[PDB]
Amino acid sequence: QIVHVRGDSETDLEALFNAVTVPMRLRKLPDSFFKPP
Amino acid sequence: QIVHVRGDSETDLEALFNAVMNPVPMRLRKLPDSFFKPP
Amino acid sequence: GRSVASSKLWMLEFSAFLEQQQDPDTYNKHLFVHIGQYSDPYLEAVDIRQIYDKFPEKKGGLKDLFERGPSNAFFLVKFWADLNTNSSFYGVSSQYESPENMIITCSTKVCSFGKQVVEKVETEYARYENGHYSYRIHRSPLCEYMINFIHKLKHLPEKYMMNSVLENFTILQVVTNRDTQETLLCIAYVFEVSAGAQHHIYRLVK
Amino acid sequence: RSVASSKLWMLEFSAFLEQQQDPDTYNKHLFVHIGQLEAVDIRQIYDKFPEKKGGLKDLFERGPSNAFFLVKFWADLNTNGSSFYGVSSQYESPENMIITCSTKVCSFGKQVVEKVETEYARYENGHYSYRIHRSPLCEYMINFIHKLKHLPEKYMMNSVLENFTILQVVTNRDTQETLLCIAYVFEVSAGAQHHIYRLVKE
Ligand SMILES: CCCCCCCCCCCCCC(=O)O
Ligand SMILES: CCCCCCCCCCCCCC(=O)O
Repeated sequence: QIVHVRGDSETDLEALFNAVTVPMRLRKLPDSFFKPP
Repeated sequence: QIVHVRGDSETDLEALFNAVMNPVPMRLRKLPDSFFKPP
Repeated sequence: GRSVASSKLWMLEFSAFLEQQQDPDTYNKHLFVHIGQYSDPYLEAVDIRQIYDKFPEKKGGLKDLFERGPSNAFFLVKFWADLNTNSSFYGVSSQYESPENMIITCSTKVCSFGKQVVEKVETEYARYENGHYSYRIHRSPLCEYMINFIHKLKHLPEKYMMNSVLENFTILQVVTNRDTQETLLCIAYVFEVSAGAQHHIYRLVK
Repeated sequence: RSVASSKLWMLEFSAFLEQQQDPDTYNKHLFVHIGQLEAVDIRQIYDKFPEKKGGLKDLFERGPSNAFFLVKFWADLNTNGSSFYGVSSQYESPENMIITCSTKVCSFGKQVVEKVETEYARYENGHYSYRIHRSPLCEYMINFIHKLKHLPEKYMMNSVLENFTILQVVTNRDTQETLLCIAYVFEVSAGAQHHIYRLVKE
C-alpha cells in the first residue's frame, strides 16, 4: 500500500472545520440523495 | 464447498457424549510432556 | 447484485470499519459504511457535471477520466455513515470480480474542497474462482488523515455541524487495468452522518 | 514457518463464532488460532484416524514425510443476534497450483463428516497465496460445540474430546502430491493455545 500525503494535511484537515458556491441540497440531484433509505 | 455427511451423524454425535453422561488414553501414550501442558 | 459494475469489473463488497481487540480471542467490529451481497434497486442517473467542482479537475481529473470513458464505469455513492462507536484498527476492505485476468491498480483520493489531500495506491492480482477472477483488498489501513477526521467529526456537538463539514469532503476511487490504463471502475463518494449506515448508488452520466 | 512442507506453508488457521448485534456491529470469538518443533511417532496416533485405503498410514507411507504435522489445541469455549461459525486459513507456496483441502471430522477414528474445498493461487511478491475465507462450520461441529459447552465440568469436555480428532489433507489436484497433512487433537483451555509437532516414522 503506497500512501501519498500532502505536506500540509494537518492544517488542511482543520481548514475543513474552520468554515463551520451552490449547496449540494440545491443542485440537480435525485430526491433520494437527501433522504436516507 | 462440498460436504459429505454420514447418514447417522446425529446419533453419532450423541454417542461421543454417552460415555460421559452415563458414568490407551492419550495421557499414557509416548507423547512429549508439552502435549498435556498448555504454554 | 450487480450495482457498482462496469462491463469488466464488479465491486461486490466495500466496507470501512473500526475493530477493537478486547483480548487475543475477542474482537468487536463496527462498520462505518458497507456495500455488500434481495432486490437490486434501479440505479438513478446523476449528471456528472453537477459534481465536477467537488473532485480534482487538473489533467487526469474526473472530467478527463469521464470523457475518456467507458461511461458505464462511473458511479456516485451517497453514504450516511454510522459514527456511533467507542488495541484499535481502522480499515477498509473490498472485493471485485472480473471475467478477465488482470493486474489492477486501485487509487483512492481523499479530497477537501475538491482538492486531493491524500492518495492511497494499491496493486491487486487475480485469483481464479468458479470461472471468473477475484480481487481482494483485505484490511487496508485507514490513513491518519481519515482517522483524525473521524475523531474530529465525533467531537462536534451536533450532527448538522458534521453534515455541514462533510459538504466539502469527498473521496474518488479509480480502479484501472495496470497494463492497459483502462478505467474499470470510477466511484465518487459523498457523505452525511446517519441520524445504521445507509447508501444510495447512482450511475454518473454526461 | 511452523506448519510447512517443502511446497506449502499454512500461515494462518482460525475457527470462530461471529455474532451480529445489528447490521453495523459484529463480535467475533476465536475458538482456536494459529497465526504470524518436537517430533511425535505417528504410529502413536494411527488408531485415532481412519485407516482404510487412503487413510493416515497410507498417506504417511506415500510421503513426503516432511508434510505431516500434529497440532494439539486447547480451545477457548468461553462464548455468549445472527450467528456464523466459520474457519479461515491462509497458505503460501513458491508454486502456482490447484490445491484441494479435505477436512475429515472423526469420531472414534471414523470419518463422520468430510468437507472438500478447491483453491486457486494469487500471485504475491514472487510466491503464491491461497485463502479459504469464512468456510462454514458444518452442523455436526456446531452441535458438538454446543453439547460440549453444556457439560458442567471441563474434565468431562476433555474426556469427550479423547475420541474426537480432525484430519486436514491439502493435495496438489494435478499431481496428487500431499502438500500438508495435519492431524488435530483437542482439549478445552482452562485463552486458546496450541503446540505444533512434526509427525515422524519412529
Ligand atoms: C463520514 C466520515 C467517516 C469516514 C467513512 C469511511 C469512508 C470510506 C473510507 C475510504 C478511505 C480510504 C482511503 C484512506 O483511508 O487512505
Ligand atoms: C474443541 C472442538 C471445537 C474447537 C473449534 C473447532 C475447530 C475445528 C475447525 C475445523 C472444523 C471445520 C470442518 C467442518 O466443520 O466442516
